[PDB]
Amino acid sequence: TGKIVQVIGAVVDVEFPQDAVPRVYDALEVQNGNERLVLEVQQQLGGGIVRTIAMGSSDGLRRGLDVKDLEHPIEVPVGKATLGRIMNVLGEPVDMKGEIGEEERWAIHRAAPSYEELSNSQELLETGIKVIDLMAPFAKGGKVGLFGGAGVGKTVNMMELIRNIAIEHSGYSVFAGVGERTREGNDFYHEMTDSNVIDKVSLVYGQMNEPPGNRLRVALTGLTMAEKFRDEGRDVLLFVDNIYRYTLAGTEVSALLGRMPSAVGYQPTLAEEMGVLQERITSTKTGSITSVQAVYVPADDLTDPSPATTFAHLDATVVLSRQIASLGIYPAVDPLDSTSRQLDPLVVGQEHYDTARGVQSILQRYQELKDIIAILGMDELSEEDKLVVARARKIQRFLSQPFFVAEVFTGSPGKYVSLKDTIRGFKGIMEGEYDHLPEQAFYMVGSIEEAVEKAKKL
Amino acid sequence: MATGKIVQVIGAVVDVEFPQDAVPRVYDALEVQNGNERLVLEVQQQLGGGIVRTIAMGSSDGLRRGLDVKDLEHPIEVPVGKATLGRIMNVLGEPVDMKGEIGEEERWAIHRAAPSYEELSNSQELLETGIKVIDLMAPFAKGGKVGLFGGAGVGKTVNMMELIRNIAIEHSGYSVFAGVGERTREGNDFYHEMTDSNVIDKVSLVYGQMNEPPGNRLRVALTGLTMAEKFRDEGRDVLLFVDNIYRYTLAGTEVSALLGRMPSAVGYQPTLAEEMGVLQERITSTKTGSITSVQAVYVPADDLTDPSPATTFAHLDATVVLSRQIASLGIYPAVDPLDSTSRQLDPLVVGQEHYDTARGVQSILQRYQELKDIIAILGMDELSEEDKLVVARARKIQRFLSQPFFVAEVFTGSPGKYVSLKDTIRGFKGIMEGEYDHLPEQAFYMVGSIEEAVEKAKKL
Amino acid sequence: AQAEIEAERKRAREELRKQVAILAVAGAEKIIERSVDEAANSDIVDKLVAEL
Amino acid sequence: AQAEIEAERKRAREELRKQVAILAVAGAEKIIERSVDEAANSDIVDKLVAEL
Amino acid sequence: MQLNSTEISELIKQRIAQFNVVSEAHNEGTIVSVSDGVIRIHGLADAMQGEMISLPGNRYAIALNLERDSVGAVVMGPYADLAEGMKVKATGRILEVPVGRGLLGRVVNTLGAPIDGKGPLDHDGFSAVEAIAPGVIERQSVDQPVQTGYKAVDSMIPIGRGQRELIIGDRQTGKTALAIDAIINQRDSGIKAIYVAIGQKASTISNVVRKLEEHGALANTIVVVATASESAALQYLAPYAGAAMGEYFRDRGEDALIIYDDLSKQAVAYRQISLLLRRPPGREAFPGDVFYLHSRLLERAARVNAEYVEAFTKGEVKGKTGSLTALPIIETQAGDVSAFVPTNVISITDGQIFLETNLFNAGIRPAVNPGISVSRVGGAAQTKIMKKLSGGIRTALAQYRELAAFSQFASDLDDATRKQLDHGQKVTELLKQKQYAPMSVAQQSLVLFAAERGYLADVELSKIGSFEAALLAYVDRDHAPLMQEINQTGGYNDEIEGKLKGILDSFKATQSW
Amino acid sequence: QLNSTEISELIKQRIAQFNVVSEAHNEGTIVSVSDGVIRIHGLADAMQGEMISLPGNRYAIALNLERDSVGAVVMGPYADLAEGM
Amino acid sequence: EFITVARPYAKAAFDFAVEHQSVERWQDMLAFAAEVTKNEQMAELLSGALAPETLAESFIAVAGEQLDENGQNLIRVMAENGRLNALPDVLEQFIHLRAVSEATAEVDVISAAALSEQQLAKISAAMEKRLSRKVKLNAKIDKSVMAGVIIRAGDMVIDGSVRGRLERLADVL
Ligand SMILES: Nc1ncnc2c1ncn2[C@@H]1O[C@H](COP(=O)(O)OP(=O)(O)OP(=O)(O)O)[C@@H](O)[C@H]1O
Ligand SMILES: Nc1ncnc2c1ncn2[C@@H]1O[C@H](COP(=O)(O)OP(=O)(O)OP(=O)(O)O)[C@@H](O)[C@H]1O
Ligand SMILES: Nc1ncnc2c1ncn2[C@@H]1O[C@H](COP(=O)(O)OP(=O)(O)O)[C@@H](O)[C@H]1O
Ligand SMILES: [Mg+2]
Ligand SMILES: [Mg+2]
Ligand SMILES: [Mg+2]
Repeated sequence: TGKIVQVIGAVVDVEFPQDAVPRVYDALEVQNGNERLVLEVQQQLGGGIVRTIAMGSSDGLRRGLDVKDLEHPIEVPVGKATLGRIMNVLGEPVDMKGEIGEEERWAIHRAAPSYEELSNSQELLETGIKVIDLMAPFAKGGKVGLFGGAGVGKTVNMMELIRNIAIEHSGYSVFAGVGERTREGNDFYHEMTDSNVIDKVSLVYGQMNEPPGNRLRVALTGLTMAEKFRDEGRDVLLFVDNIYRYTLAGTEVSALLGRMPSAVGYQPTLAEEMGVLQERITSTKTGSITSVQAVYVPADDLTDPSPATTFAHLDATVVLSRQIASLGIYPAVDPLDSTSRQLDPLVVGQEHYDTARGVQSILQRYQELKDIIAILGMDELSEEDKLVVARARKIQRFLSQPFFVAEVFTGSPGKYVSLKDTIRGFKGIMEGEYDHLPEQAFYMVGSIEEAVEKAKKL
Repeated sequence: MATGKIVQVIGAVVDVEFPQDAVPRVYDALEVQNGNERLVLEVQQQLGGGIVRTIAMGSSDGLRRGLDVKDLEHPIEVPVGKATLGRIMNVLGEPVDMKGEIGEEERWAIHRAAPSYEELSNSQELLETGIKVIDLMAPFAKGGKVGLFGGAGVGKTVNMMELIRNIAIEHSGYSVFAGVGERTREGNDFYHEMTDSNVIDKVSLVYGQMNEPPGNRLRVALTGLTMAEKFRDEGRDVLLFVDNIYRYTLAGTEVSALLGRMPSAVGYQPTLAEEMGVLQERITSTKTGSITSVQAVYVPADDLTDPSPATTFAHLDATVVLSRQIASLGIYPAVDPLDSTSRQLDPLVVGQEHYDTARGVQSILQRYQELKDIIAILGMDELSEEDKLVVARARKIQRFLSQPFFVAEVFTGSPGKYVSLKDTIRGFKGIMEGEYDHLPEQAFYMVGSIEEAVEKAKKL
Repeated sequence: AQAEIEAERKRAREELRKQVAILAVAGAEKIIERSVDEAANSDIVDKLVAEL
Repeated sequence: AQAEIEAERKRAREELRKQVAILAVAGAEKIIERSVDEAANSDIVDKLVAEL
Repeated sequence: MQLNSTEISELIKQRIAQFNVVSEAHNEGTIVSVSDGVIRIHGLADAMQGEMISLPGNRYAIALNLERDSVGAVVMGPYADLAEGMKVKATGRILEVPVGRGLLGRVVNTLGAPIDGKGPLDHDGFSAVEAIAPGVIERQSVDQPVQTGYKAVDSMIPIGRGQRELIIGDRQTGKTALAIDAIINQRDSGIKAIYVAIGQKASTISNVVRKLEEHGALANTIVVVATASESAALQYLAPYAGAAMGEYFRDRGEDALIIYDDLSKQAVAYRQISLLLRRPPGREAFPGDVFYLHSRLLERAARVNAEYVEAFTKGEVKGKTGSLTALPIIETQAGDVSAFVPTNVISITDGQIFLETNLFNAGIRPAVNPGISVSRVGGAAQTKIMKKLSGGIRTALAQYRELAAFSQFASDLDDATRKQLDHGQKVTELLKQKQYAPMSVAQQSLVLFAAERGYLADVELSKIGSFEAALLAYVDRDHAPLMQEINQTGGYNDEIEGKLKGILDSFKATQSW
Repeated sequence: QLNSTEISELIKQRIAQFNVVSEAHNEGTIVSVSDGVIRIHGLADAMQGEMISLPGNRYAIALNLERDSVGAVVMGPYADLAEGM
Repeated sequence: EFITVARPYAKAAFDFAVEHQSVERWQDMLAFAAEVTKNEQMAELLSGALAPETLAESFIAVAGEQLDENGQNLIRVMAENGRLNALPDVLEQFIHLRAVSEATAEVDVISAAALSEQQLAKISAAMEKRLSRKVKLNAKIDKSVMAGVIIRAGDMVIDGSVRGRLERLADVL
């Protein structure tokens, strides 16, 4: 019924008879050589022209091809039939296994839950990781964001969180690969199959080789599976491999969609496109979603619009610094920028709250002294200022930790640290019990006892 | 009869199509019924055939494509002369004080050319303000133009209220106050202040508050000038106060994009220097009469680089720069001596006594600003004992330039002070020499005369 | 109480199931201007029991 | 606790109002379909043209 | 329980008796395009700018570009079901919202539909969302307090009834915390409250409402919501809808306090609308009129003189002056005040409170920077006791920070300087205060009196926190008649100074920190 | 799509007689006035930097020679000039 | 869409046709010009970037039913600005402006069943007093309105359909 009338990059315009024009977000279908290409409707122009984004490669499309109108949106399999499997943005199977035994398919475009449906929760969720649950602890059913530049550690951190949380948690999980590395999709899948945990995990992959329409809508395919498990009444873990790629694939198509550029050349719709995605990732009175998102920060600029908009969306935010990582302190968490809604005396209780604010106060004061030290050297400091520095440097080392997933880099074996041991260690350092140990004693040790054993051999 | 029709409404800008033989002139007024309310439009451009692009002097809300527009064959004309005094008017010269009709005998177009080169005068008679830093560092003259520059929250308004109190009550002549883009709260408080002090019968106020549509703020300053020019042409001496010159330029920026102009510079209209010059060049003192004016100038983010403040600096005669860097220390008036200046500060007016005293104070504060950089990192012991002494006497002079205003008692809680020029000069000489080397720094802060700084030292 | 309104709704269905009878005033007594003969004298109860 | 209960009771009544109105007009439509008349149709036309 | 199941039918059936057989007439258009929440319409020769246009279903659009041969309009809701050739009817209407006393304790969207699930609204009719403010002759000067309950703000940066006070700072610095504590503290002051949430995530608005309900504050408060999922038209209008509710109290002679959380999210929604309508981008890609957006919003917050109230109420209310107080919130990206939206809002308001990250990380919370914060109303907003004590505090504390910089490596301090370098640290320590713990006027005044009249000077600095807690506890058991006197009067006299001196002399002898 | 000096009476002339080149190249009419710039229809013999004489003994400099019109800048007061001069 | 750029050409042509008292002919000429614009071979030629005069004289070639003195000129003016695709819209505005000039209106009537001549009389006679123009009715009765009638003139609409009342009532929910 339709005819193609323009092809501009990822965007295809189709003309229809004016009595038959497709609705917004309808799927269309067209034969492109020896394969079938789906198009998603974005805008209705005048005169029965409709403007659409290709869910696949647009090369080899002619003008004048006949286009078929499917009467419905993009709909994907959902439920237990998706568990243990790798899926396309279109919900096609991408593992070599057979067809998916679907019973139901859901449209990927949905409304967020109503304000009446939302539920509060204050159950602190423990992690293995000294800095994270000290400085920026988080709850069951909350959202966490890992912010960082290129190569700072967003993925290794999320792989410890998967290891620690998603194996002591008992319910189902969803991992959405959004515009990331295909090698790391294959690596993750094999360690799930080797551990026989794969049968609890659904994987949607739209990695960075894929054309923009795949990278944009794969996020929504991932949520639509997680929303089925939540509405079934389960407690679900959602991992999103890089949320920034969703916004960037919007930027790539936005000019071809004919929208004037905004700000640093972003699409004008940036905050709405992000907001409508983000609001669906919520725990509800029927069931819960716990979410971890990696957030790439372009050119390390935390004031760029895309990071800046993401910060209001999330409950705990962990910021990774290139300047720390180049010290070789890992995880490269910045404790003066990382923060959580849960760092509150009522939920954590006072001993945790006081320890976190003490660490924050000492490390802030060390930043205030570093411009003195940089020119004059340390000898010019006061004898109390020297004690702040001598403590702050120990604290920065004790924030470091060996991860079990990092053994292939560091070699030394991974450590899991209790919240009781972390607050006890930092509270002991700030009380000065350990001011006789060297700085190297604290670097890469699991617990404060391990520091004193390292100190015996320096 | 009404002879044109509205053919677009986009924001504040309305396009009207007239017959091809009766097209309105540029700056003509036009009239339309916006439901019950009569609305005025001002013609900016003639374009295409018969179509004219116009700015609404009021809200566009409720306008339709198709409404009949009347062509008034004159620009906006405002009441002028004595009938204006004690009244508040809007940009169109309509009473907004509820007191009834203005009762004018004459009305003048707000658009008129500046005085010709042959008509200007150079009568730089020195004028005393009673403010230490202004009368020393940036002396006024009758008939000159004064600018109070600064970013948000630095004291332009309370400085202008102090200047209005001291000269404008003493002046014995009429005054115009233009509230360009002002806060409606402060315009009320000024009207009651002038009424309760019973000087309102000398002064006429034109108010164009922020909430008003961009057209009003664009033109309200010209209404104030046109009243001041009527009193000047009578041969009177008048004071003109402008609430904020920047807001006229900003209203130009708002409409300029809709008027189809391409952008310039920091997103300003291309015509910025022309629009500034055409307003400022009317505010001058001719051979028939003098206009003395004080203008506040908003400085965006305190960046004196920005094209709007940077352009106005050329049109003034005295320029006072209020700095947040000083204001952060609470030391009001917050006038920066190293940036404030006046055309009148030279020995042929001020005399050598005053000239030497001001150049002395500048040299000391300049030297201290370099010394202050050494101290902060190295400490003060690394100075010569002569540089230590200059750091002392400079840091005193910095505080002695402060003065409490009896328009600021509500903020301070303390009694305001007036100083003569004679006493001001003697005080700064005394800090530059030894007479007060022994007083603390805090003994100067918000004091008044030098003759009472000794008393605060005894109290301190 | 939730368990009371959950019971009371089951009781309320019968008043809703009754009062959907009275639809002639809605349709006919607006739109036909003068009042009407009951041409729907079976279809009225047909609507009632089929729809609720 | 008593504020929470009364509010849910008020919601249940407005819900029940949403239920009947939809199925009532959808029934009243069928009263037209089974009680419309050509003289009544002509009565509608002749009324409105007399007050247009 | 629900015998009304009978009676809702009688309510439903009488609606038919109200409904009306008239054929009306309307002007008509057809949708010619649909994209991103913007529609273009052909026809509508009689459409007006800012009119409500009604769409298939119960959905509406606002007419914004009246070009030749087409209208451009923005959809206030989910747009994706619209299609080309849909028939569109121009009403006569501008946008109006429900308004009244019955809004208190309800959560409503920007259109005013109740979203809390507490059933339908009780209201006192409808009022226009867009409206002109009271002119110069209709106002009265701001000279009454609205109490924050924060030691730093109520002493240093007093807010008066009818002021506009900008709360400004970076992310996660306590911007919202300050404003909801200002709401919480109005619970018994008689000042009604409005909280407008623009572009926040809906679970944050759950959490805030859950804190307002954990105190007595929610029954004093209206909550107006446009969450991050809702269309840009709904967010852009949400501040104006909140102001229209506050103006109902202001025109009656009652006081209202309105918080606009993230005015910068209102500007971002307005930029989305303007670029989708192809209006030329000005600086930083915002439209040029964005100043007129915020300035016409904020000049509605005003105190009106009694004459204006009598005229509005037609003599029902006489002798009472009504006030609306606005507390807008702006987020800066890196302390950079030079951005276009911050520079506009700083120009408009009657002052600002700067909250900043360096103080917050140092543990100075609330993180109020005394130097760059200012109130342009100042002492006229305070009670006389606070006015007397607090005037000295803020400018002294600013100079302490200059002095502390200049001193930082010098071994010898003269005792005026050495005294100054101590007093300022002890005042800096005194102004820290825990969240959700507001202090009454008499409690603030007593603690400030201890600092101004020197009674802190010998107490070691970490004990200053315990000193304050013990002093409030001591005075509440033993001297409550004076606390009642000061809280009710706000008065100050030689006997008040004498009684406070006697209390500090007695506390500091008899008690232990 | 937007109009480019496509105005009704100029079009009606070309309808009546297309070869309007029969009128002298020396002269023209103002068709727009804004901000000190005027657009002139005609002046087929105008040249870059030429002085164009306006009513009131005024001048403009011809700065854009475009395919349909001349853009000129007024060397004086402009606000009384009108289209059809 | 060509609706804005068709306006100037449409007005010029009508005023000229009035001063030459030849309005009927022109409307025929514009109709012919609008059909050659639709021919599939010419639609490629019109889209390619020929020089205006090489395009116009090739356009004039395919019409010999045009008043050359006045009608070739029109084509040459539009070609010099690339406008020839606006001809089908220039036609519709010429027809529209003509009907305003003749003070005459088309009116569309929709109903569940065909009307009587007496009803069509009362409808037309009312609308002429509503509009102060002559009216010419057309009736386009419909499958879906089950009773009543709709009247459309210009874009003003009067509704008495029962369909409209059923929804307009359900709106009171
Ligand atoms: N805890 C850690 N221990 C040892 N090495 C680490 C740790 N965290 C990160 N690194 C090193 O940082 C490098 C990159 O980290 P990672 O791959 O997680 O970054 P990333 O999130 O993929 O960044 P991007 O997505 O921008 O490429 C790896 O070499 C890893 O060894
Ligand atoms: N007076 C205070 N004392 C201690 N902690 C506080 C205080 N005020 C706020 N906080 C804490 O600061 C954190 C952020 O506060 P808030 O959410 O108000 O900041 P915000 O600037 O609104 O953040 P956002 O920019 O995300 O809106 C919260 O954890 C809150 O508990
Ligand atoms: N001379 C002064 N004395 C005391 N306080 C002042 C003085 N100048 C400014 N301030 C303080 O700064 C505030 C703002 O200054 P103001 O002039 O009102 O704003 P602006 O400079 O933007 O017009 C005043 O309300 C007051 O708090
Ligand atoms: Mg990665
Ligand atoms: Mg000011
Ligand atoms: Mg907040």
